[PDB]
Amino acid sequence: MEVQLVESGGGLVKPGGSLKLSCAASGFTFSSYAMSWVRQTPEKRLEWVATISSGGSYTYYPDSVKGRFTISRDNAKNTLYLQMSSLRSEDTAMYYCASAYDGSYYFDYWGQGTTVTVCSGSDYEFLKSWTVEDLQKRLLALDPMMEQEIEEIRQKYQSKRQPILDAIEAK
Amino acid sequence: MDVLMTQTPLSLPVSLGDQASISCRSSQSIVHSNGNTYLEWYLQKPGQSPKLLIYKVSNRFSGVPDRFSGSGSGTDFTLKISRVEAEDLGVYYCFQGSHVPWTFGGGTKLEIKRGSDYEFLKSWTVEDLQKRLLALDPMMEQEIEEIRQKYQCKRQPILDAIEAK
Repeated sequence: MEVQLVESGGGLVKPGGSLKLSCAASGFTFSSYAMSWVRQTPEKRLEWVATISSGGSYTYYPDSVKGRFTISRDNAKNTLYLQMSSLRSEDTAMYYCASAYDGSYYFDYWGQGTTVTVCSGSDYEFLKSWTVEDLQKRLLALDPMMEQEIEEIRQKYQSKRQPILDAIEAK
Repeated sequence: MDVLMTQTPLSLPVSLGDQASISCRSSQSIVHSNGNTYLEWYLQKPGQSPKLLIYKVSNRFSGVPDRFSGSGSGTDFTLKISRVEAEDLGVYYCFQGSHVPWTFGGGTKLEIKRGSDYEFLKSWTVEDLQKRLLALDPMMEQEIEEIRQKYQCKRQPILDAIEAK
């Protein structure tokens, strides 16, 4: 089997909230390698998040998450975990699980990533004074709001695709 | 004090077959306590996960073609591609793993110079044209999912206030 890393557990979280990520490893001897988490912010900046030794005795964190995030592993289930707590707006990112080759290089295989979205705490305070009809109205005007912007992305990429398709046809 | 990894240029417009060189400068020396320099280069295609290309400054990862060359010492490091192929287009990141916190550079995007026309495609092989077409879907799916997540930040506070009132 080829190496596979599958992250899960991402989703929507309120400021100060908590969330635990998992990474299911297959296709290699999980217990023989150090493992890490790396996140990519919406600006596409890559940030190392945490690393754990092959047997779990040694952990490493940058100060941005230390005391808030915990990396752990279960070598019998071939699973890596990231416990996130006291979450901040700056923690919104796609979170990647990656294996190491200890002593040689840091991130030699990466998973597909799982998205963690920390909402803004300002909304919760704002709509606390809103009526039920006014609340339910905005909720309804949101689904066509979304499906419109999703269609505009499809059209944009349909236009990007045509010149490539046309070039292939002109061969 | 953290080491900052600074990449130059931020955007590298090239044509297929061009030579390319990307700079990575560290704000401090990055020699690990064990004497090795853990300078790594990663390549990411938009909407996809990064992949290791070069480790310990100049060593090619398994499966990386001969046209990639990494070099440097002290604080100045360079990734060179002798002849750019269509599979090389993407964002290159450097990374230092010598001093905690381990840090990435800001990324350099190797992209085609297109202009306002699409005639540069005429000289591409059909294989390379297919590659370019297929690389568009991961970009699209990521943009759509960013809209999907953005409208979850909009609905959840509303549904919370409804369930609490």
